[PDB]
Amino acid sequence: GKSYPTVSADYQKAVEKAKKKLRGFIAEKRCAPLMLRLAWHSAGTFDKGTKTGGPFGTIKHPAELAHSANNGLDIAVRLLEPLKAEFPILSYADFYQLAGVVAVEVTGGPEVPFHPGREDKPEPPPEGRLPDATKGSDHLRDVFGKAMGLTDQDIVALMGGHTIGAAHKERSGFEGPWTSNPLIFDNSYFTELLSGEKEGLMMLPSDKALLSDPVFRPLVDKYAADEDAFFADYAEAHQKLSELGFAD
Ligand code: HEM
Ligand SMILES: [K+]
Repeated sequence: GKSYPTVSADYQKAVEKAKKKLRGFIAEKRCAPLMLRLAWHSAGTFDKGTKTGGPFGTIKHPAELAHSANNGLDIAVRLLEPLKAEFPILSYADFYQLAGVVAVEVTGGPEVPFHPGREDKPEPPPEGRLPDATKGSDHLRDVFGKAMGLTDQDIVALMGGHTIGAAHKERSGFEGPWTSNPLIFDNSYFTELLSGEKEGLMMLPSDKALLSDPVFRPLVDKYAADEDAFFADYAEAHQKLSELGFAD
């Protein structure tokens, strides 16, 4: 039930020009994974029952960057600040979600539809809504389902975002990439999850919880066998995530 707001022609022109500048900047800086993490941690605080949190620009606030789950995302905010200043008409909320969409595209992933119009909100949500990497399937459903309002399919598809990037012992404490090509958006996260622990690669307990759940596991198997189906479900889930609490 989405009803996207009207924005001026000047706003739309800035969206299009920022999208191109973000492509070049994110590719040059090699920061696609960090920008995807920034957009996801912006959006993933949404609570459907209270309509609080969500992708409304609050992740730039020092109070929210200080949340433990956001360790290292101040690097991403600082990286984007000069470019954001070239587009004063855009909300921070739209700019960070656009950066996440671009991060997926420039690494070869699907083209996630983007609609402008998010307004920046004044207060960050309370800490503690983002998922815990040491927990399992029940926790995943509490966070993605009971709070955000996403489906079990969305959970598995979105966790394929770990197909790009790595953990860092100085940030979360976990260390290493999920896949052998961590700047290439493909279905290798599911390939590695199924194949078992390879040396040099890393999987979180929350990743491994997908394998034993009766709903998540068929989805893992489908995405490992069919990258096209992963790309379709990923783009659907990323769009929903980026629009939580927005336009209904
Ligand atoms: C659902 C449970 C999830 C958990 C428990 C989780 C946890 C983590 C952790 C612990 C890290 C390592 C941070 C660090 O040490 O640098 C990380 C990185 C990352 N996460 Fe997730 N995450 C989840 C879902 C997602 C989703 C839904 C997305 C996006 C669609 C995502 C995108 C990323 C990316 C791209 C990185 C790599 C960042 C980099 O390379 O600097 N994650 N995640
Ligand atoms: K990959």
